[PDB]
Amino acid sequence: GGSSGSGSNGD
Amino acid sequence: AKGTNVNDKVTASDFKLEKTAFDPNQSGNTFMAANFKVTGQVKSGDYFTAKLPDSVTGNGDVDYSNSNNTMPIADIKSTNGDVVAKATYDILTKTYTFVFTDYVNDKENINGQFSLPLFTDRAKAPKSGTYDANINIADEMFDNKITYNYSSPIAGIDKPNGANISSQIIGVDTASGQNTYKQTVFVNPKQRVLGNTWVYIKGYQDKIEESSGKVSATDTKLRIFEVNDTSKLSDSYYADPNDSNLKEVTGEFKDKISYKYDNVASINFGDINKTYVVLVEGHYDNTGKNLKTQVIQENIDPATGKDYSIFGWNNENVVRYGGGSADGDSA
Ligand SMILES: [Mg+2]
Ligand SMILES: [Mg+2]
Repeated sequence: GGSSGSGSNGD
Repeated sequence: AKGTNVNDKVTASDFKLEKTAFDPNQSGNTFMAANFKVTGQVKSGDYFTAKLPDSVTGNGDVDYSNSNNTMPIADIKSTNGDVVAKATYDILTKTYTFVFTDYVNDKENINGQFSLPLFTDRAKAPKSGTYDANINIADEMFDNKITYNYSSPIAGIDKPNGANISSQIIGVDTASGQNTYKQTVFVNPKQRVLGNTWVYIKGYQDKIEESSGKVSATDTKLRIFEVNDTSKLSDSYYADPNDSNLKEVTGEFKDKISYKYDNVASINFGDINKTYVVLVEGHYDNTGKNLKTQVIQENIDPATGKDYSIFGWNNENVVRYGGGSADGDSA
């Protein structure tokens, strides 16, 4: 403490 | 100089997914990790590949469309520092390409390992369930079963006329410098009878000073789609503008949108009956702080006049990282 994501930047 | 594909000279080993099931809507992801051995010798320019199936991606909610669908990947190095390979990832073809540096020229019998984050493919795995995820490395297939348990976008107050809205940031451009983001809003996923309905899109949650997002007539583009069959919307928040299930009604919301208040867009939906999808194309500043957003829906009862309800929905994304190392012999 609704939804959340995730990803990559590579660097 | 990217030269020869030496998949036939490299072999992968000890493949395991970090975990086989998660919730992409609660920042769930995983990792593919493996060793690899180069039977023989190679030189600067030789390369090998890894390939992702339909079910997964390698970039996740980070958008690389404004970057030629190519995402750079952390250099693969030796113990003593020097880079052994430069790695890249193609979003469209889901292809990891590792191309060797001159380091490998005067070396022999190269061994290595990598760990790369894997995310869902919201478009191609749009529903919660168990998908096939067979990853290819060096012309060798590794079978896995992946399972996405999405937190349902169908969320809201538990009255037959209660406000219900959800959203998700499914694209973020961190590479270009353009600083753009794509967010899908699900207005009324419960598709219950709502009266005098209003929708607010903020790019800051509670504190303006804490979210990089920017919402105004300049930095924000909105598209609105009347849904026909809510039964067919994605659990992943992916929304296809050209889906026949969606009917763009953007031309009906000319005098129903406001950017007057700071970092927020108002949408006067009014008396609605169906679910509506709102595609958001926005931007974030260069303050370097995180992108945090919030969508709020409020309404009355069409039959009563009283019975107010309001509902909020927060969004934010997390970054994962790839890793790799390798070595040969100094002779
Ligand atoms: Mg092989
Ligand atoms: Mg404003």
